Parts: sequence; C-alpha cells; structure tokens
Amino acid sequence: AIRKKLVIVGDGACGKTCLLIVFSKDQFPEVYVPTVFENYVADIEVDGKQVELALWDTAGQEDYDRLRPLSYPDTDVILMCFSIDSPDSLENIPEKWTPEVKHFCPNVPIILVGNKKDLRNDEHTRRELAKMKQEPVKPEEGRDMANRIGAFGYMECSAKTKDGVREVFEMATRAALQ
Amino acid sequence: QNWQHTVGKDVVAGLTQREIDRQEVINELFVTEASHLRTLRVLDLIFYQRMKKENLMPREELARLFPNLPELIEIHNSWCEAMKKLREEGPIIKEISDLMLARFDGPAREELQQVAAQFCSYQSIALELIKTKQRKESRFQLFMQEAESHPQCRRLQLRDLIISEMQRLTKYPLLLESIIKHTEGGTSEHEKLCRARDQCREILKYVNEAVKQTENRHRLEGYQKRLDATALERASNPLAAEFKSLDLTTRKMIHEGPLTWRISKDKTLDLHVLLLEDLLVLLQKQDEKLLLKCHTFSPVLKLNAVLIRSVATDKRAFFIICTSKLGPPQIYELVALTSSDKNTWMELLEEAVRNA
Repeated sequence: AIRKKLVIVGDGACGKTCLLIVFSKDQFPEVYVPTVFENYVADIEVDGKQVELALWDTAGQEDYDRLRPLSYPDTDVILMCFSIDSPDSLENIPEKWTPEVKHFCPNVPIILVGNKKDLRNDEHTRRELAKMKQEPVKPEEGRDMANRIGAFGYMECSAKTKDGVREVFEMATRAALQ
Repeated sequence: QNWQHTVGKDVVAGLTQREIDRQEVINELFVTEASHLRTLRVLDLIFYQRMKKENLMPREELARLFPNLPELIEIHNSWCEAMKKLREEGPIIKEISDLMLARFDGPAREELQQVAAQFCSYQSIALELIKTKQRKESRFQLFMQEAESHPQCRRLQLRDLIISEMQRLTKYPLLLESIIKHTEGGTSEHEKLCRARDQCREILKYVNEAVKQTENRHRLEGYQKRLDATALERASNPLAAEFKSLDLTTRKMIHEGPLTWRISKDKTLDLHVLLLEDLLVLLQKQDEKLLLKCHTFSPVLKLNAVLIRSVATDKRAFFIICTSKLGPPQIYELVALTSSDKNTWMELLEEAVRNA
C-alpha cells in the first residue's frame, strides 16, 4: 500500500479534533462531539491512487513544547490550522507553528487550513470580535499567509457543514505524494 | 458508539440536557481508557514479550524502549477496574471526582507522573535506534513487518502505537474540562474536578520536563564528542582561555539553534549556538565537527555579564552586549531565521540572563 503520515497542528480549540473526526466518519457528529481522536489509518483515493493516510491529532499538546515534537518524525504532510473566527490563531501561524514545523519537519509540505468558515458570517461571532477590534479572517488573509509561509496550498472548511473537509484531505494527500 | 443511544436508553428522558452531555463525556473517558489499556496490551503482546523471548535485540536496548511497560499497564488497569466498579452501581454515573483524584492527586499523581516519565523520556532516542536497526538487520526488519501486520495493530506501526501513553495523558485535562463544563458549579464535586484537572496539567508539565532533560543530555553528549576546542588551549584573548576544557555534559541546555553572526561589515559567519544555563556558546560547524574557536571575539559568553537588546531596523537581529568591563566594546549581532525566532531567542535569553 502507499502509506502516508499526516499530522494536524495549530492552536487549541481551533477545531483540529473535530476536523479529523468528520473526515474519517464523513459525518459531523450529531448528538455528541468527542474530545478524543485516536491515531487512525484512513483510506483515501486521489488522482486515482489508493492511500493509507495515518492521522495524528495533537489537541492537548499545545502547552507542552517538548511533548509535541514526539509527533513529528516521519511526517509526510502537515495540516496547519487556524480558526477563521480567531485572528489570534492566524497570527500564531507564522509566530509559533511554522517555525516549529519547518524545524522538525523540514521539506515536508504544509497545507494551511482555515477552519470554521461557517462563522465568517455568523452574527454572534462578528460582534464578539468587533468588541476586540477584530473581525473574522478573510480568504485573502489566509491565502497571503499561505504564500508567506511557503505552503503547498490553502484551503478553508467548516466541519459543521462538512464543506471543504474532503478537499482538505485530498490536497494533503496530493501533497504527500509529490 | 454513544451513551444516549447506548446504555441509558430507558433512563435518558428524565434527565436534563446538561446531565445528558455530562454522561456522554464520562462515557467517553471510560471507553477511551479501556481502549488505551488495550493498546498497551498490544504493545506488550505483539512487540515487547516477543522481542524479549526471541532476543531481537540485547536486553539493555530493549529495557530502554520498554523501561516499565508492566507497571504502566497496571496504572491504567487499576484505574479501569475502579471505573468498572463505579459503572456497576447503575448506568448513570454520579459523583466522579473521587475517582479522578484517586488517579491524579497526591501519591497517585507522584506515581503516574514518574511511571509515565520513565516510559516516555527516552522514547525518541530508542525509536531512532529501532529505525536504524530495521535498516541494518534483515532479521529485525522481517520481525517488524510481521508483527505490524498483525490485525490488532490496526495498520499502525509500533511507533504509531508507543506514543499513545503520551497522547493519552494529554487527553485528560480536555476530558476533565469538559466534564466540569457540564457539572453543577458550587459543588464539592466541581471544585474537586478542577483540582484534578490542575493536577493533570502538572503531570504533563513533569513529563514534558523529563523528555526535555533526557533528550537534551543525550544530545549534549553527542555534541561533546564533536567538540573541537583546539584553537583554544592557546587563544589570543584570555576572555576565552578558561573554556579550553569546556564540557557541555555538565550544563543544562535551554535552547539551541542556528544563528548568522554579522561579525563585521557585510561579512557574516553561520553558527549553531547553545543557550546553556550559565553560558552562551557559539559554535562553528566544520563538517561534522563543532568548533569552539576565537574570532578578537570570544566564542563563549557568561550570561551574568551580558545584556540583550532588540534591533530598530531588523525584526530578525538582536544584540548581545558584554558588560564585563574587561572585554568586547564590540557587541555580538546575531540574526535568526525569522522574526518569531528572533523573538523566541530574545525571551529565552532575557530569562536566562535574569536567572544567571
């Protein structure tokens, strides 16, 4: 088989775990959203090729600088996430996540993912961030940050609706093959 | 599956939504604990017991990869049994805090953190070793493909599997924080879960520190053997002469990283530098050698005799200023890979300075 290792990184609460769940289940969990995603091998097809894509969550490792790197070895693609409803999370992409992933996963493609896009226009969201003199992350900011950090691609999705979830992983899988 | 639609099927309707949510999170803790235990048992049976009994590697290598697996198992097994005792008194679980404190507080915290630290600390090094050995020893490689082909590995490699103690430990604050959210505030129960959650974080802090220290010592041991302090037994500035027998093996390392040294005018000098506890060591990378050479400038700074300063035009550079009145009226200008990096480097250096 073609076996590839994917590791997903980014700030806590920016939807990492949820994202991995919808992709692997192809359903947003209706009744209960689980905290835990165990290491899991998912099957995906891209550009006609069958792939075993090993999925590693890092939720809960954000505070622990010398535990997180235990996840990095042999990584074939990184999914680097920020949440569209948190421009704080986007500023941490160049600030924390990129230098760490470049240092521990050199020459490994990165795909930058804007999670939670279903909130760019949630009203309740816009205010709370208008409080802090902020507003939802805009697509152009996402794409410019991708080019700035040298990402293979930029994608957005929403786990709630599933919109773009599959595509995130398809891109991530194409990146792992190049 | 799922608690509502699972057990609690008859009992679900007379409960509030907050109490439904609360029982789902519990249910998830309990089911994932069993699942973790099962994973440790695949490590045991498919890999460890077989490595031992067939002598796939020396005893001393094996003990570094599985220092204390039986003990680790029993930590999680004991708690799992206590969980099951609880589930027994009816499918709606009630107060849970005592069971949490019984694993994560007091002596129980001291035990778990020590046993996990011991199991994880050396892991990155022992997995490199395992990777090497697969590359170099056809029998070991064949034994690995074979063991990993077993169904219980669920298509995971040993290494996808062995990291699970660490990942598990990172789930506990999240699990607790989410039980708490659905627990009635102002209860002893709520207060005690908060305590348990705080203790889980501390335990993670401890395991973090153990990995750090164990990796850093092994790395420094490696650096020492590549250390050329030959252009020092007769230096040209007594500033640098005392470090002619410098042993990195006796200091703790805080940070390390590549740095470009604007030593003069549009001349530069690529380094790899170690932020140790008492010292900043500038090293030059000769092939696979590490040179502690002069220029002239000393290549080793005592941190109690420096100041660190930012830079007005360059978001990547920072200054190191020797205030030891007998030395460089010249500063050391160092450039990091990036602004983030230069930042990181700045903070750690300011901190280490403060404590020097």
